[PDB]
Amino acid sequence: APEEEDHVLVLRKSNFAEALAAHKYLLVEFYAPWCGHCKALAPEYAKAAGKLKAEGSEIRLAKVDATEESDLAQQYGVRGYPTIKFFRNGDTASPKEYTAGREADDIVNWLKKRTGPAATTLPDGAAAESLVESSEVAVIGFFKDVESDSAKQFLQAAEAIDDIPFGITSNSDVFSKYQLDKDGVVLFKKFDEGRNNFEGEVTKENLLDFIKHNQLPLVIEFTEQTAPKIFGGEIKTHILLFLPKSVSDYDGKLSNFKTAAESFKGKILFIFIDSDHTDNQRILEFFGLKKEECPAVRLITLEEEMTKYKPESEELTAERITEFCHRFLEGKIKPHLMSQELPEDWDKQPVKVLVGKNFEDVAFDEKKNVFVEFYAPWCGHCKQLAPIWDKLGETYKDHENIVIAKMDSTANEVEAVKVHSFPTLKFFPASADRTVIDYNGERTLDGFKKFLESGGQDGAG
Amino acid sequence: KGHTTGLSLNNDRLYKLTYSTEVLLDRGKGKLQDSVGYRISSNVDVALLWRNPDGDDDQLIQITMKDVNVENVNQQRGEKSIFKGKSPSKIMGKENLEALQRPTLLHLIHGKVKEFYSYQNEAVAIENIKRGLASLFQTQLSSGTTNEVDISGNCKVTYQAHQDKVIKIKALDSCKIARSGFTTPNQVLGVSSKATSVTTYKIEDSFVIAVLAEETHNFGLNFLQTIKGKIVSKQKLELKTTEAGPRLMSGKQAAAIIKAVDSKYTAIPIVGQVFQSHCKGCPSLSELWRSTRKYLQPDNLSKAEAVRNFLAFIQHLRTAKKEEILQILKMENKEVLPQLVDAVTSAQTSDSLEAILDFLDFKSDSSIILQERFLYACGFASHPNEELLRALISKFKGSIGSSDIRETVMIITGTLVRKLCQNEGCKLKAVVEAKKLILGGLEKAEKKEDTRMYLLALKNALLPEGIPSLLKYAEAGEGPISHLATTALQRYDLPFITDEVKKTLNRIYHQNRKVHEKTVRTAAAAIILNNNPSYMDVKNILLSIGELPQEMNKYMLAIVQDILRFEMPASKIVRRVLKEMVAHNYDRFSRSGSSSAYTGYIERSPRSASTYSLDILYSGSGILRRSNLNIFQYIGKAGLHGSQVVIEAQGLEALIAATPDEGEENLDSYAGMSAILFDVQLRPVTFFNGYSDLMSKMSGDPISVVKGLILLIDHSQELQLQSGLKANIEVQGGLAIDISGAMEFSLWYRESKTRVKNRVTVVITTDITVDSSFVKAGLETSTETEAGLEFISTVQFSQYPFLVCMQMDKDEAPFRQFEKKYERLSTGRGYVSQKRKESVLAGCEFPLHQENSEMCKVVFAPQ
Ligand SMILES: [Ca+2]
Repeated sequence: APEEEDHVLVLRKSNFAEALAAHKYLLVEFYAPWCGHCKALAPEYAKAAGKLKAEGSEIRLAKVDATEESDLAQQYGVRGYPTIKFFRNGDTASPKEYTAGREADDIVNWLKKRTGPAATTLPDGAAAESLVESSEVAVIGFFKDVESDSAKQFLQAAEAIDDIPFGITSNSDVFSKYQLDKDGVVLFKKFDEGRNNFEGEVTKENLLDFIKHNQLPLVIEFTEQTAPKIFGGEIKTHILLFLPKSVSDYDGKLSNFKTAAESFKGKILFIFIDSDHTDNQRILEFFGLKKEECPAVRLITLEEEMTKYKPESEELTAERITEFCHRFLEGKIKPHLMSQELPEDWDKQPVKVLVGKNFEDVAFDEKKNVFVEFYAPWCGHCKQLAPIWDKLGETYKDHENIVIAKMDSTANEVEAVKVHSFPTLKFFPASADRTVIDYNGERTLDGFKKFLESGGQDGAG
Repeated sequence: KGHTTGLSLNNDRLYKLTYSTEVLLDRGKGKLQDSVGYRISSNVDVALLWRNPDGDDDQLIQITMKDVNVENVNQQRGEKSIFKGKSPSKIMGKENLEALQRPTLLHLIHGKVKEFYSYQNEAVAIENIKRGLASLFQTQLSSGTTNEVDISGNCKVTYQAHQDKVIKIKALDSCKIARSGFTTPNQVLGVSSKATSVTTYKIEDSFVIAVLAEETHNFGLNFLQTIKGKIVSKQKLELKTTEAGPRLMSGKQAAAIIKAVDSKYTAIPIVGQVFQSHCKGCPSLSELWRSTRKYLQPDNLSKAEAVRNFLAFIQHLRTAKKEEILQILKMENKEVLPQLVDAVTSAQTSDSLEAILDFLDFKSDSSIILQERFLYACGFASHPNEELLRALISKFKGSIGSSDIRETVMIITGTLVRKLCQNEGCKLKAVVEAKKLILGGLEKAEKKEDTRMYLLALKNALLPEGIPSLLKYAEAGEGPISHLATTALQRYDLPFITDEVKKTLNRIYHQNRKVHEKTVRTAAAAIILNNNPSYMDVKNILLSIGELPQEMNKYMLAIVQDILRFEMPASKIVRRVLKEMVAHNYDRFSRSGSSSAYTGYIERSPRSASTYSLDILYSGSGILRRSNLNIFQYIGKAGLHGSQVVIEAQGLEALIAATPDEGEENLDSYAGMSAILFDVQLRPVTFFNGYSDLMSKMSGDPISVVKGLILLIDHSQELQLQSGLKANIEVQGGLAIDISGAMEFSLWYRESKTRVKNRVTVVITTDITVDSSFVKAGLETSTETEAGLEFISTVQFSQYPFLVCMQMDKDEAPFRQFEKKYERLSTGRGYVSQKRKESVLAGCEFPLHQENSEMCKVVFAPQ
């Protein structure tokens, strides 16, 4: 009793199992009312549904509002919107995710690929040429024996991967056409090396490892089209080349990027983004970059937290970039936190100047008792404290272990301490553990001295 | 209960005892230092006069104090001693001393008091001392729990019989006696109290030979624990020896023997009785007000003296009568009168209420300002009751000249319903009448301005059976009314925001059925994220980011970032969702737009915490749509919504040559403000409505917005000490608010600066006193601070997106503590000692979101 909004079933929480029972084959679109891609796909979905209504059989097209029927979306592990899942009601234990194109044609062609054979038999060299030319990535299995063990392995890997067309040839003229003596499997693609030859034992498992690895291009341009592909993938480390289309020697610059991409194929996604484009301005702000600071590279990891990393060098030759990614992968690059430039003479005066770069080095020094003013440059309270804090530095300028310092909290990020007002005075004793003592006594030279001399016990516990 | 036994005496024997009682008042650090008080000592004769011939444990004893003296408790008083060179007679008065030394009869059955006998015409204070001493003779030699009447009233009492002692523990909370007093049940604004009463009976060879009783009273202000006090009162009764005593008297009934002993002996109650100080040469209310009024000028409400006078005057009003109050009101001018209305309403007595209700004509348009002050004062009333509710209900049912005031009445009725519901009075008659009136007034949908009134009342009353209506209105898509309903839902506790509630709120956020306003949608999502959101609840909201209109993406992102940054309840579940790259990535989390959300700490301790929260939704134009500032105060689990200040705007796009967002071209230009103060939702205030009214009012000079005195903390105890003395504990917390706004605007210069100055002055007073009528000891303290908080907004609007720099600035504040202890004699100055401390609390700025700090760098750049 669901409605046929343009010949498309409307499935709800209450009526999902009944309709799942009443069709052997069911294609469900999980969507959101506000979703742009779900809007763009909605009429093509209605077309393929309508075309199969007056010509189709048992395959029925359904849709669920995941923002209303959220139990369902969770139950079937929806990722983003839309998600299209194919249910057999012979395997209620896992539907098959649709990964192909979003045209109403691509749909029915994918549905028939469920009923037909995983690969097309290629009788001659012209049929091979055709298939290779049909897609961006194509795979041919050359197997003398079609009934072979090897060949049955390959026909399984070709049911699994649905976004690439597969062919099988047992004709020797085809084999010799692509230069294969023995049996084998070749992946063809319209980018990079163009051809990849499989090596080792012909297992379904070893095939997927080969295809998935070799199907991805070296470099991907960031666009509204590539974005969901990027964030849909499995690589959670990205390096971004901010490359303005107007820059001098665009091709040369991207060239070096493409080179470095090779050394890290399975490990780091190499992305370039047009720093000049209006759409990308928001992304530049996220990496704290200005149009004028490009070209530049930034590496980011995408987990519970997103963590950004900056190269030590500003040069963008293939070498420097590889050197960057290598040192990152080892553990030798530190997360990029906002920091000012450490002044040449940061320690010339009684009060030490700390920035984000050198904060942990000075403050969490085990042998030093460090007292830090965290301030904002425009604050009148901070301005009023400055002469007193100066006199405090002056008092301790020759001390054996006490260090008086200051940091502009608005211009430098520190992970270890949170600043809830300006100014904040925090004491970091000479200790093995990273103890921090908040100072809430009088803002007077006298109050400060009493606290410092008591080792942080008379002014704060 | 006729199986226990207490004291037994021998026939023809006179018992010779010593008796001592002393009281100490202390600042209550835990260790008693240099305190004030006094000791009353005497000899005591006890003789058995009669015993029931039926052989039952039924006796009549005679108790006499002799050689009564009054002395210092403090050993260092020296030449400052109030007792120097004065006889017991000169200290207490000839007639008092005689009264104290006249005998007393106690009729005991099974060791418990059956009747107490004394001379009728004696001072109350003195009869109390006698009752105090007599009460010690009531006891039990075996263990158990029971109900007893004595000086302390009718109390539940527990006896622990040991080898050489019996312990009498009195449950002071259970005592039935008529004593004035009150204390707010709100943990954050309240005062904690402990009362112990322990009497020990020392046993030798099965007989009592001594009685030691100690009573303690401890108070502490919850909010600030340096504000505390202690009362210690002790009693000692020791048997010295026995002598040959009067012969037993004969008779079948105790009553006949008493008439024969002396016919002036009358049965009087053993329970201690209230007595009034009886002021000698003290000025009247009008005389006091003549001095007080000098400090309560509208010009200087910010000075600590103003608040001091306000609080002091409230104490006087609490003893005055309707007529003298009404008189003062009637003769006062227009400028000071609002302050006096504050004071009179704060008094919260039958007489003060009737005086102000009489003074104020709700049909008048000349007393609008005072009508308001009256009604707000009721909102903040520290200890409201059914009588105050009844007065308000009837004012509403009566005739009211201004509809703004009619709204105000209904709004305050809301708070009173809330307060009386939290104080075990949810089923009181006037509460059920006001509930029907709100819930009912919200079903019968009348004019649009009437629905708003009821919603605001329900925003205060927070009745759970009102939730279905709130959901109806939140979903109605009725703009202003829909937001209101949403924000009201937002005030309810977590157990009321159920799945059905969240189901509705999801449809509002996601627009599954129809389009809703941005302000409504954001508020709905805030309630969801704040109330045990499911995985999918969070997931769907995260997935929406990047697919909504311009500023709404920025705002929702800011909401979520703030949940992570501040570890709010839903933190953990959000972090679960953030595991997935599809939801959490530099594309979805890269937003342009100005909207923000930031939570910080004002103060944090192991015990208490104070938070500030700023979240701002902008229009596509870059003009403010809705800002919320929230300040909460916490003590343990207990919370208090100290402040909320919401600013709304629409259709202001013409004030620059900007254009309204898609849809907003038919929206009339408007700016308003809605506020909560100390849990009370106030009546929202329109700054201007329509273009002609806007172009009509208008600049950069200060402008009063809210001005007023509030009695926030209010604790009162009247105590019957077991010794017979009278004790009073009083803790008052008053404050003066003085908010003022200024704006500079230049279209040609594309600049704007807004300054809102909140001037807050707090004074917290304590007063402890023990009175015996001939002597009085007191300990009083005053703590005061003159605080200041400023919010500044600097806008450079030449190019969208505009530069906005916001600042929250707390001024350096003076902090002053006062203490006065005294011992006094009913005439004379007595002993007085005063101390004064004066420190300075340092100022600061509070950071907002990092993007704000970035924009402040630019605004205040060196050139
Ligand atoms: Ca250290």
